Amino acid sequence: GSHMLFDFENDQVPSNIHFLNARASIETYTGINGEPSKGLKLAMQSKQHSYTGLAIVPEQPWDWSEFTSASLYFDIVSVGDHSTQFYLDVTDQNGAVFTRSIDIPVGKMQSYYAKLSGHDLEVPDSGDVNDLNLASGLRSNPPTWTSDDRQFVWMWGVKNLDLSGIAKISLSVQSAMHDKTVIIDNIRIQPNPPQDENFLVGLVDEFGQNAKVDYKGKIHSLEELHAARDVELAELDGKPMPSRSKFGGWLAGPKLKATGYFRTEKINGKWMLVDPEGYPYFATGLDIIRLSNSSTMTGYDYDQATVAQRSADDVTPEDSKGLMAVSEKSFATRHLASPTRAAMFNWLPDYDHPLANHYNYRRSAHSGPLKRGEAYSFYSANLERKYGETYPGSYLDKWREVTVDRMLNWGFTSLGNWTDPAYYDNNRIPFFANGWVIGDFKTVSSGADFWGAMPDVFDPEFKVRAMETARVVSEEIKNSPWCVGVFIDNQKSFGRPDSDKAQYGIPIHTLGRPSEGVPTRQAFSKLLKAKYKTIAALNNAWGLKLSSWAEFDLGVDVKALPVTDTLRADYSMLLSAYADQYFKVVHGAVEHYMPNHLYLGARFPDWGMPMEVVKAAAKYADVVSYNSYKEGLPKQKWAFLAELDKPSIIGEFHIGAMDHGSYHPGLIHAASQADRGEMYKDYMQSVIDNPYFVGAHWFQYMDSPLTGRAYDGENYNVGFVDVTDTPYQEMVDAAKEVNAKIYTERLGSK
Ligand SMILES: OC[C@H]1O[C@@H](O)[C@H](O)[C@@H](O[C@@H]2O[C@H]3CO[C@@H]([C@@H]2O)[C@@H]3O[C@@H]2O[C@H](CO)[C@H](O)[C@H](O[C@@H]3O[C@H]4CO[C@@H]([C@@H]3O)[C@@H]4O)[C@H]2O)[C@H]1O
Ligand SMILES: [Ca+2]
Ligand SMILES: [Ca+2]
Repeated sequence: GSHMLFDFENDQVPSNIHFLNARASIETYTGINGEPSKGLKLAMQSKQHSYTGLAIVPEQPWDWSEFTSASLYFDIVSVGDHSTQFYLDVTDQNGAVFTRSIDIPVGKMQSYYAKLSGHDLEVPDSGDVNDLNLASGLRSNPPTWTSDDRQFVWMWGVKNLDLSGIAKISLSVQSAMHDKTVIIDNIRIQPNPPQDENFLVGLVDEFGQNAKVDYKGKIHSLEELHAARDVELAELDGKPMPSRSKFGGWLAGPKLKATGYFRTEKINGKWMLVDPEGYPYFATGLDIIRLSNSSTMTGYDYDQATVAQRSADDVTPEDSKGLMAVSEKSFATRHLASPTRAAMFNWLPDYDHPLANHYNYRRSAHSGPLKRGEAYSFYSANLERKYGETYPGSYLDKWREVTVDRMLNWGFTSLGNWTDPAYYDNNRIPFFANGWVIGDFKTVSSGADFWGAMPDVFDPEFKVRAMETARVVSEEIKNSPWCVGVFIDNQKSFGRPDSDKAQYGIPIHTLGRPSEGVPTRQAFSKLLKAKYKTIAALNNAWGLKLSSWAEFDLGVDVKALPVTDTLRADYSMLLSAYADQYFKVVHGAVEHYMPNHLYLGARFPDWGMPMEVVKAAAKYADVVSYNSYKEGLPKQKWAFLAELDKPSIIGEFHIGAMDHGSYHPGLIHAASQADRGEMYKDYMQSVIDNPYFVGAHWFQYMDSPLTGRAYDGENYNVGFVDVTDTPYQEMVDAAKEVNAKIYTERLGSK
């Protein structure tokens, strides 16, 4: 309990705690130890405001440099009907920040801690700036000691702050659908207990489950797995919810023009899809209906001469490739690259074991302790355990059939993004198709290109690649009426919302480059010459003194120029031209090979939707797609949709919990499985209420691997099914409740 910062026992709201869209007071409540105590009650006006919370800002930064192995603790409980996800941001005197987050249930108050130093922060990650994981290759670790306190979950930022000056501690609730209220008490620093040197050892049992924790629903033997199977199989009969048309549209509603394909139409002031037969349609369903992302790095590697190399022409990025069948020749050369990874697994099969076919090999990774290596899919292994093999790979066919039966039973109207192409002829439930434009075209920088530099969309090779991407999608979907539409790409790093530098990173970086060999720079220069005509008019506009356009075309540093209204207008126009060109080229390619199908945009995240780029999508995309990892769609955040007046779709959302073995709930956190389901209905209700949305897909079908998906270490409870391929009943029930009213509520009387 070493160092108490705030116990509120002096009955005052400290004046160095600042509050935003929240009321604070001191109240008596029953604390952890059973005794009455003074605590801070914080009532956030989070239904009305998309940012609320407190910020502790001491007059001088705290000097905690003596605490070389210590954590910051809070006692927290939610009050009322709703759990609370708090974002903890701690900022030091050099501006460096980390973010952690956790759910705060209603009910019994607990202690929560955020490491400041020591243990699994000591060697924090791989040293790569884009690696958000801990050194283990997990996005957030199990705790480094045993206790009743709850560890705030790692999200992103700097692992090792300058403890000689901590400048701000922030707790916030963001984009909520409801007012949230908490009591906070006993804000303190405690030295860390000794590190448990086994904390990363023996994490995973043979089913891929958390080995050390026995939770409700955990599988303890093959027989229990088969029992869960048989119970589910007896209930799945292939029957869609009542009053669905053939393509999952609404039978009981207006019947509109039938074109033979999914299309868009505004119905009584609300955007809808319309299915090939003319019935109103609203898209619900799950992303990642595939096994590509279900494998986890085992810590072994192969002799490179034994591994097939990637073709330069492949349209599929490594993260979305099928699980790679590992040969005997490769497996013979198996050696240990990460002792830390390898010691995580209580069981991996020998080359000759019947489950050894669920090995995978990844030739790259976005982040983690390994750049490449062997991986294993426990989920895939469990499909073999559940369904057996009556000819090679038969459990996969059975998986796909059970998957479509599930979606129909659960009331979903579609298979979501990243559905394996083997579902494309299921001819029982519609699906969404996808492609990625990748290749060797030139690139530009935005300043935040965490997944690779942005495409130079004016390079003719970009268009050659987009056409190849669309050709392959068209080949896959076979012009099917079951295909709702095509997503291309995902969350491209167009710009970030922080600042002018962040928003206009593409214009700014690009203007800095010479025109020669840079097609986007050439297009920007061409646009500025058309607007201004003369170098003197440009000089006047930007406050510069270039001698000529030729000097301008050697590259101009605009980083230190203050952003006048004139300068912002040129940056805005440049970003618009760039986004217009991206969308023109992708739209054109999709239209060329798939003239009948909806083009669904590029899936803008919350952090990557500058208005220039949205307006460009709205011009070319039939439906504008957004990813939104929030508790819902707040009113003010989405009010801009009315001006665009385009049908829109949520590509991705989720809510996770940690009561089913996971070390990380995911991006948005619930107090339990039940609370996950409640939060799902809250999110979906906001989608259903918004007249611009024609659907929302949940990311993803299955939990990520406990020890992290191979690509980048995400280890989240974000599935409708767990690693044993067993449904979370609470999500199933929430989905049924939601899917039963999508049509009646949206289209009905009020
Ligand atoms: O430090 C960067 C961070 O900045 C913070 O401000 C952001 O809020 C963080 O946002 C996140 O950015 C990424 C990673 O998590 C999601 C969150 O918005 C964004 O990604 C998508 O969401 C899920 C999360 O479970 C996956 O990461 C998903 O990744 C895809 O999965 C499959 C299909 O396509 C690829 C792709 O990686 C893979 O094969 C993302 O769509 C953060 O930006
Ligand atoms: Ca107290
Ligand atoms: Ca993966």
